[PDB]
Amino acid sequence: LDPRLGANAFLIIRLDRIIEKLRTKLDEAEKIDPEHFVSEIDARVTKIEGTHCEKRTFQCGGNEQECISDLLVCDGHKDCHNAHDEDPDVCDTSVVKAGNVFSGTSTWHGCLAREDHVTRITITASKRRKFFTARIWLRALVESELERHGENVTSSFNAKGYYNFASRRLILLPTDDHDDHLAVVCSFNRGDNERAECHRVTEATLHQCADLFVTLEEHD
Amino acid sequence: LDPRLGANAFLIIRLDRIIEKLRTKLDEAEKIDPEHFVSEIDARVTKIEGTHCEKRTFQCGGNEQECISDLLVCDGHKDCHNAHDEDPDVCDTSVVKAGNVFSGTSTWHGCLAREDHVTRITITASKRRKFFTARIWLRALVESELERHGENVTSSFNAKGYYNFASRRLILLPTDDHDDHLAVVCSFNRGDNERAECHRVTEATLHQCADLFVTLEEHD
Amino acid sequence: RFQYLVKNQNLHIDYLAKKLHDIEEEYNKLTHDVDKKTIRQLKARISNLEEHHCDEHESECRGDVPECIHDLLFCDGEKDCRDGSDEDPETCSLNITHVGSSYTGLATWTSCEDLNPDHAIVTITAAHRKSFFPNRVWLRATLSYELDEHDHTVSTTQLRGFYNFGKRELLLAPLKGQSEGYGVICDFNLGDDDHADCKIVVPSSLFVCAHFNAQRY
Amino acid sequence: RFQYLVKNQNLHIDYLAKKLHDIEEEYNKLTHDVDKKTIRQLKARISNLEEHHCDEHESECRGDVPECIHDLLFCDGEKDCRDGSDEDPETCSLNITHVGSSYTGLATWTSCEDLNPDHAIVTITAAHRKSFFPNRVWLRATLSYELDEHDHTVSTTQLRGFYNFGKRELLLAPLKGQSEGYGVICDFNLGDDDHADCKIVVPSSLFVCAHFNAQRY
Amino acid sequence: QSHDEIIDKLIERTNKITTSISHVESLLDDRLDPKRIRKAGSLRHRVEELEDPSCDEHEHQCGGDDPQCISKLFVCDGHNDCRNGEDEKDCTLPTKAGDKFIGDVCFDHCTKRRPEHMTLAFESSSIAAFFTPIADLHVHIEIESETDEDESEVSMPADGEYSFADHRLTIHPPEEDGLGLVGEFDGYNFDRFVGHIVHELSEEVCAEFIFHRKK
Amino acid sequence: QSHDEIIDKLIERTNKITTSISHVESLLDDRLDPKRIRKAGSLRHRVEELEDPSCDEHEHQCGGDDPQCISKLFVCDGHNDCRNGEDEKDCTLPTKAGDKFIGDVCFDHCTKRRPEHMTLAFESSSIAAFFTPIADLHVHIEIESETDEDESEVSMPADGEYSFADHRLTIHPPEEDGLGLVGEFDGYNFDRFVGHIVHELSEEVCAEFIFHRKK
Amino acid sequence: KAGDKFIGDVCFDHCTKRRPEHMTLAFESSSIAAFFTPIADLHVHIEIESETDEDESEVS
Repeated sequence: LDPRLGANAFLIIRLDRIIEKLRTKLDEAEKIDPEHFVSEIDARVTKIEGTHCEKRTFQCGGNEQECISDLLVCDGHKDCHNAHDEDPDVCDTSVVKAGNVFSGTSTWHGCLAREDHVTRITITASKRRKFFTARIWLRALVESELERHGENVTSSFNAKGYYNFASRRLILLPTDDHDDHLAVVCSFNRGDNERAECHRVTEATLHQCADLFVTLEEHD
Repeated sequence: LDPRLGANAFLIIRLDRIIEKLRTKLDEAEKIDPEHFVSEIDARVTKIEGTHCEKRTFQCGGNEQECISDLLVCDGHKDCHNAHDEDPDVCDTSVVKAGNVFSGTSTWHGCLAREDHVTRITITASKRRKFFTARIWLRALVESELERHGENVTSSFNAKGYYNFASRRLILLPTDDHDDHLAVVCSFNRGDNERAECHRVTEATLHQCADLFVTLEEHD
Repeated sequence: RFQYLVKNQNLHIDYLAKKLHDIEEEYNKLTHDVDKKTIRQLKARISNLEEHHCDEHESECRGDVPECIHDLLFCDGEKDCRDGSDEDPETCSLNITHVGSSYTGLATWTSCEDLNPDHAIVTITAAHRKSFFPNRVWLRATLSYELDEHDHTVSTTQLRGFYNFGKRELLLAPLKGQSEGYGVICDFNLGDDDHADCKIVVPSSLFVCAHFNAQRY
Repeated sequence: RFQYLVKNQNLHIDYLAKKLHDIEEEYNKLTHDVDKKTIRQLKARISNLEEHHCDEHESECRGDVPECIHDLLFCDGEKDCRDGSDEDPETCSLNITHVGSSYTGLATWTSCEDLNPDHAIVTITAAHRKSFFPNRVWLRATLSYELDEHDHTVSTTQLRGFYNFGKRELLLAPLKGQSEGYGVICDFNLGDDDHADCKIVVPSSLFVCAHFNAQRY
Repeated sequence: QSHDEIIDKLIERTNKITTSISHVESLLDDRLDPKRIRKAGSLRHRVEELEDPSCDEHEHQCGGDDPQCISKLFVCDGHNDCRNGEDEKDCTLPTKAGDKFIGDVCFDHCTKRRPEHMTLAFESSSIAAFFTPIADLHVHIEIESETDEDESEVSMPADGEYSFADHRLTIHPPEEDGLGLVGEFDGYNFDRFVGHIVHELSEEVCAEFIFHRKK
Repeated sequence: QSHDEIIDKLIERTNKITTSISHVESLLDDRLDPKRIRKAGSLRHRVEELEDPSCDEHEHQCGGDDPQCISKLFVCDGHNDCRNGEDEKDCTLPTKAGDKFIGDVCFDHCTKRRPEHMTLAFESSSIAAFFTPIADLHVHIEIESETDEDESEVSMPADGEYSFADHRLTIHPPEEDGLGLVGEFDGYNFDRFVGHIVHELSEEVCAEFIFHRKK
Repeated sequence: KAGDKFIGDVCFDHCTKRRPEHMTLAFESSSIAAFFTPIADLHVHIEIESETDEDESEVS
């Protein structure tokens, strides 16, 4: 009657706190994806595991082992029979897709006067064809946060360049600016997609003036 | 606290009995459709309100007032411009459709020996074309519940016949039976669809041996 | 606790709301009661159509008493009747008197029309009121009937005449000057408004040139 | 009443059931943990690939101790090793020894192949066990490589040879009697199983006729 | 505070339903509502009047789905005629007692004076315990005439019965003369009834009065 | 009866959820579960080892998202080097006290006898209150040799330190001779550490022993 | 407000060469000065999906 039923509640109230605390755990669980971490190691290791091939050649997949000249291989139509390219996993636009913002610390050799600091490469625009995998032409905004005499300032210049699917390279040159602050260059294979290894360089010299390791900032 | 909230319940418990009793009313309400009753009177009265036209002619609708020969008018294609027929309300298959069972009392002049009784006309089958409005060929089963010496017996014979859309007539003749129990004939315009006015008759004589007012029995 | 038992009370309610919606829903499925405005139309249609006691050109007073008075006496201006049934709206009505009511049907000529019976339309063009006047208008209208479907033409004669209260009958003739003009007689008495038994006559002898059962328009 | 409060208690529960389903649901959305079977494969891929101390034709005992013993001594039948690392399955394994493992890659001939580098397939046809035998098989296989795509033809030479534990290397030569037969050397040592650095040689001088990086199949 | 926020919730929802409830109870009452019933049933009657009649003049039509004809004498035996059960379900006897009815003349061949009006007072009414079908009445027919010479007033008393099915009350003639009254009801609706004055034997009609119930 | 049917309902549903709950608490623990962490982190290490290294030999790589190089001397000042906060989050000092470690020889140029084994007992260990980075140790290196003539036993004592970041304990040579031990950890995992015997000055390696923690 | 997207349907375009069918208007940020009600400052991206003769062009 009243006891076994009015007490069967102190039993249910429990499940209420439980179910709630359980919500918190499902939140903690979403932060550690195993399937994600493992992927970090895979890429991390694959990064350690040079080219057999010759540069600006494309290495085919498991089945055979052949070299293909880059431009030819990214016809946009299948380079090869198999084809390595055709498989959806590589071609997949989304990860690649610009509009991302990349930040990171730029340690200088000190071609520039100024102390170490952060750079913030942010993709402004990006044309191709409709498809168009190989090559991605793009405009972007490069900022740095450096101190002048007086307070914190920000040196931004506008840049134009391209992304080479195969190259795993993003080249950003200055537009027509009086500043004409030197060109940034980033490569993919971090093994994360997110992350890239960059360097500030001069066109003419095509030396490396500085090392810059960027990371994609979360959009939200 | 405990009073205004524990009492606000004796208030809700009320709505519980109310809402329930209210269910019963919604059940009572479905039994008297006004929109239905009114229709009964309309038909009831329209039944009182002869033909201007000549028999086996079709009276057009409101707009003009013209007579059309029956067969011609139910071409199946539009007899007339307007057309009366074409309008969906009359043509509507469903109400018309056989498979119905009709029962009722058959009062005799007493061509048959036997005391008054009930007849049960039930449509066995019904062919036409696919469309096919005008004419509906059909087979049916005619039973009566009459007493012989000894207990309650049932005289069933099988019948074949047709339904005339225009005629508002259902003619059922016996098949080849030794009994060859006389042919039943029903007309529509009761003004209900459901209900019909029938008579038992002989083919040859084409006299009326008995009056029979049937009503469609509910399928459920 | 306080917070507690409440969490479910709001549920017992969120409940009722549904058991009710599932009702108000099953309600709409079942049709809406036909618009007393329906019964009214029946009592009408029915009532318009049995004899009246009176021999010709007498009509009964509207109200409870049957009683029959001669058609003419309307109006004194004053209640001819004891009953004063008159004074009641159904007699002095606007709509009834109202001009520019049109009646049509399919005219089938005994006489003239070689062709296939055509549409006839007798419509009221003007009709005298004064102020008070409970009564019947003395009026003017037009009778139009198609030549053909083919021709797409149509005869339109102007008419003059009145409406007999007692008779329930509309009597129109050609205004004049045509010397052959044609006229038309329409009887009310279904009892309905709308509906009439019109017959195109010859304004002479009042002989039926053709007949057409009409409705308004 | 009794009936009462219950009607809602079952509701408070029918509630939890939903707040939970809306959880177990949001759970499945988030993927399933990769099959310890994944990490295992990494530790493997990784481990297969740094030097080992030993100069040639010595291999280290499997276990904790590094220690290096000469390749040959396997087997006593008995644990050559102090450690007895041997006795452990990763050494005496079935799969490892297992016959009828096939390795292929794309052979690109320095030497012969005018044409476009073709598919090479060295597959094991038989290999001696006895019972106990922790060790390396002495075996027979077949080397097949496409003539062409066009031709749709293909050379298939039979081979004889062994597998060097220490070397991680598969060494096969033409069985005989061909007098020109061709042979093949495949090095394990990614550390992986599957993967090898094979090179089609001339059974004479052991001179590299062509090279092909292989996988299993 | 915590307590309060809680408590308010449940009131305003109890009503939010108590409305949806009575809302339906209305839509239901609308399909049962009695004023609609009679109004429609009334229409039915008009129809029952049209036509060569199912039952006889004498005979009573039970209804309805299935017709059946029984004698007017025949119901309300107390045995049931009707499957339907008409001979026993029509709960109310049209004929009360004490009622006064005022008749307005409209056609009087019948009397010399012709009166404007004619009051009909019902003194007593008793039904035999065995007979439903016929209720016996005692009535005073009052009259206010003006004579040429003087004024005359009259209150002739007469016996009469009211028949069950007919709704027709026959008032046997007060007079030796055998002028009698015969009013046939619509009944409830309306207590208004047309009253024909006839030669009882002949059943010749020679005077019509519309009688209205005085309240 | 009425009471009973009621009461049962609520029990078997409280559990039907208490299951779905702990069911998830499991799937969660599966993505946090520590055995998976180390196992994966362990893999990370193998990678950190490949390559020309971010930080120096001397310098310590903070991590991680953004690299930063600070001195091995430099952490664990107590000032924070790291945004990251490495110099202070690695909760545990690898170096306990009292531990015994058994080393199995596998390459001994170094001694005459070459012993099979070599026990390493840790007598004391103290960290200076100011210095995290370096923990000073006192150790007895035990040895069971067989000499030609007789059997000899030894328990030479030596000082030594363990460096924070390096996980590398240096045991300054017991001997005048200046043969010393240098074992560099994986650390926890494994307490197993390769022990190189070197000429302290030279840092010439001339003896390798795999040391396992005795429990 | 802020964050709103607005889709415009052309109906009279002398103005551009391509004339586009449509034209999306995305509102990135919006801030009002603390002192000024009357005017709220906005930052907007005008997106466009044109088809060019040669290829397809997209703009923001």
